[PDB]
Amino acid sequence: IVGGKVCPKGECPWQVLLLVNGAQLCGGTLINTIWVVSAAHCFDKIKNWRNLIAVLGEHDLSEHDGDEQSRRVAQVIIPSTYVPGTTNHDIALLRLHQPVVLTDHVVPLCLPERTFSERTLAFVRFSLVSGWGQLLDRGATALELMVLNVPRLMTQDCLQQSNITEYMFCAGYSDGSKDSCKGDSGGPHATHYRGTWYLTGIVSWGQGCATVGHFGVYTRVSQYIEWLQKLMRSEPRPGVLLRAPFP
Amino acid sequence: ICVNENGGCEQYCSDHTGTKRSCRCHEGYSLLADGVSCTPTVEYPCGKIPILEKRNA
Ligand SMILES: O=C(NCc1cccc(-n2ncc(C(=O)Nc3ccc4c(c3)C(=O)N=C4)c2O)c1)Nc1ccccc1
Ligand SMILES: [Ca+2]
Ligand SMILES: [Cl-]
Repeated sequence: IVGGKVCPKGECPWQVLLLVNGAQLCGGTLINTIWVVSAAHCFDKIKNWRNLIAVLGEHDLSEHDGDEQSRRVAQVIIPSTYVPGTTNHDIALLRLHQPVVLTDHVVPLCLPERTFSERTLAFVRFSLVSGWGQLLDRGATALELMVLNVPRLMTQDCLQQSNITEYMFCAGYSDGSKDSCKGDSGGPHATHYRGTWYLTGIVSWGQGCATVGHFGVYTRVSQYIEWLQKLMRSEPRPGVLLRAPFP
Repeated sequence: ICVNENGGCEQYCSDHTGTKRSCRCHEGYSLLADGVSCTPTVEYPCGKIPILEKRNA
C-alpha cells in the first residue's frame, strides 16, 4: 500500500495473509470461518499446493503475539474464464482445511447480495484497501498491515481520466501518491454502509503500482456473488486447484 | 423501491408485486420490528470491528 497508514491492530480483522513456503504471496479476505476470497493471479505459479498457508489475525510480521491463526488451504477455486497472467476474472475462492475461530482479531467481511452491491454499495465513493505490500513502487514491503482510503471511479470516467471490463473497476488516484501495490493483490476493497462493512473489490494488478496517469484496478466482486455462493454450498473435491465454470 | 436509497433497508432489499418491499439481514443479524434495521445475533457478526464496537458500547 502506497501513501496509506498503519491499520491499527484489530481494525482490519478480515484481512488474510497468504504464504507459500513461509514467504508472503498475496492477501485475501475472510468471508466466513472456512472461506477466503483472493485474486486468481496469486496462484499462477504455484508448484506444490501443500505449501500454501492462510494466516488470520496477523498485524506485525516481525512478531508473534498469539492472535494469529494459521490454516492450510484445502481448495483454490478459480473461474474457468480466468487466463493466467491477465486481469480479467481475477478472483479465487479458498477453502481452509479447518475453520478459523472468530475473535476480536479475526472476523469475516460480509459478502453482500448482488442487488445491494450493484444498487447501493457501487455508489459509496470511498472504500478501504489493505495489505502488507510494497510501500512504494520498487520498494520494500510493509511489516505492519497498511490501509488506504480510495475513491471509486465509474468506468467511463476511468478511461477519460487515465483494458477495463465489466468485471473490474478503477479506484484510487492518478498522481502516483496513493495506491495498492505489489504484495497487496488478493486483499480486500471494503465498503462501509450504515454501520457494516462489505466486500466490493479484490486488489488485482496492472503494469505498475503508483504510476502517474493510472488508477488501481480491482475485481468487481458483485459479478461473482452467485458464483461464490454456489461454490460455498458445494462439497470439496480432491486436488487443491479447481477450475469452476463461470458464470 | 430498493433501487432508491436502498428501499430504506439497512442491509438487503427485495421488491415484491405491488407497492411492496421486504428488507432482509445477513446471517448473524435479525430484522427489527421497524422492518428495516438489522441487529447482531452473534458475538462476531460479519463486517463489524469488535474493538471499535466495544469502544462505543
Ligand atoms: O507470475 C504470475 N503470477 C504469480 C504472482 C503471484 C503473486 C503476485 C504476483 N504479482 N507480480 C506482480 C504483481 C503486481 O504488480 N501487483 C499489483 C498490485 C497492485 C497494483 C498493481 C500491481 C498496479 O499496477 N496497480 C495497483 C503481482 O501481484 C504474481 N502470473 C503470470 C505472469 C506472466 C505470465 C503468466 C502468468
Ligand atoms: Ca504477528
Ligand atoms: Cl493437489
